[PDB]
Amino acid sequence: SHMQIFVKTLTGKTITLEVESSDTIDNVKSKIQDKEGIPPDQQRLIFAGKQLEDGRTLSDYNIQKESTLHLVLRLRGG
Amino acid sequence: QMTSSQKALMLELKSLQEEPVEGFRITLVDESDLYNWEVAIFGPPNTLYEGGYFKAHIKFPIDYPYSPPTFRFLTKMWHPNIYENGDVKISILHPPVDDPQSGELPSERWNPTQNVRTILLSVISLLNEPNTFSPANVDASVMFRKWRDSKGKDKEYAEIIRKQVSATKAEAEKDGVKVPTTLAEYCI
Ligand SMILES: COCC(=O)N[C@@H](Cc1ccc(-c2cc(Cl)cc(Cl)c2)cc1)[C@H](O)[C@@H](O)C(=O)O
Repeated sequence: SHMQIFVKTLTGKTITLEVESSDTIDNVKSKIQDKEGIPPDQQRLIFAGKQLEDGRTLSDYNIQKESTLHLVLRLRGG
Repeated sequence: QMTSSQKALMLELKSLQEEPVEGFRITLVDESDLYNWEVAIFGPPNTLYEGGYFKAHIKFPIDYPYSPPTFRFLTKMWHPNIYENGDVKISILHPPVDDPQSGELPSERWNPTQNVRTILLSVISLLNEPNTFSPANVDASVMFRKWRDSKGKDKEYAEIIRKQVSATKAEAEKDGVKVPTTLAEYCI
């Protein structure tokens, strides 16, 4: 169930993450905080046009090996 | 002979046409005018927008990227975060306020390192995540809240989404576009 996924940042970098398909979005955001310093509640992860919800798993979204996600920060101020 | 803003726009256009954001297709409205882009947007699969074919225009100022563009849906989208005139409500489409008391970060306001790719990804986020505390469209925000609170039993908000998706079918057929309906088709 182990796989690599790619997380593209707004600064033009790619983060390569080692994950499990059963990992929750919470778990992925914790890894991104460890690598980038961004608090998890400010992170937003996008896959195929959808923002991923904290308590769901990668497999819930059919995110498979070598998938690419996009990391943005939550929009503020409305 | 190209101005600085024309050169910046040419670079961004080339990047977004050769390495597109999935579900977004970018073209010039007029072949000779780099300052007005058409953006064709697919509703993503496994959402209520699936099958939709939406269009927006991005209009750029003479001094891009030192000033922000506008991003406006041509046919209107009923959404808490989209103004009724079609403008999307995003902080980055406005210059910084230079107020250390405001608590705003550089990444949240326009600056010359911001770009269209960042705008598009911000629009995806805005479409996913209504801000009901500070809505662009109060009536859509109130309706969205009732839909969310009733667990979909008050169907009005979803009925409007379905109606606005259906209204795009004629435009898709005119453009000869087949809207993706699966993850594999959307990510091509
Ligand atoms: C509002 O509730 C209906 C709805 O479909 N909500 C989606 C959010 C959502 C995802 C994508 C868009 C979206 C994204 C793009 Cl790129 C274009 C368009 Cl037209 C819509 C909008 C909302 C949710 O992910 C929903 O699927 C879910 O799985 O919970």
